[PDB]
Amino acid sequence: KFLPDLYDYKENRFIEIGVTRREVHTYYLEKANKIKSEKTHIHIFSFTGEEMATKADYTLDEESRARIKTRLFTIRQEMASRGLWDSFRQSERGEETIEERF
Amino acid sequence: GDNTKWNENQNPRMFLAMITYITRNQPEWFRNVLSIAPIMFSNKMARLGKG
Repeated sequence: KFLPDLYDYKENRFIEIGVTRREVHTYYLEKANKIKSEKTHIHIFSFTGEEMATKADYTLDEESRARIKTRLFTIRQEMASRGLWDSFRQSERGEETIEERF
Repeated sequence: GDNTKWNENQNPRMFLAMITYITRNQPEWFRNVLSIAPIMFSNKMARLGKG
């Protein structure tokens, strides 16, 4: 009913990607509602270096799990070394809706 | 009845008076977007056809 992000042909499970700067057990139950009775794999990525999958089974291999979480950390550090890092980021991920400044 | 010169004796300035009122306590974007059309009829500029 709600759109996934990618799709694997082998496992035939849909792919939903969650990227966080907040703690991951926020998004494990935030993104899980209104999805179930379906085979959509939940797998949360993070800026920090943590990660959470469905039933603690990682489909992605070790070299690419370590590569993405480093790049998200490189996304995290360059956001932190710029001078604009997390505080303004917290507002829009909950506030996405119809604004229509006309 | 019949109304004589019905089209010349309107004014889109009181059309704007109506659709400012029949959109009472409506959102800001919605009252705005209905309001452009009585504005750009109240500044409209008819061409004069062929000649």
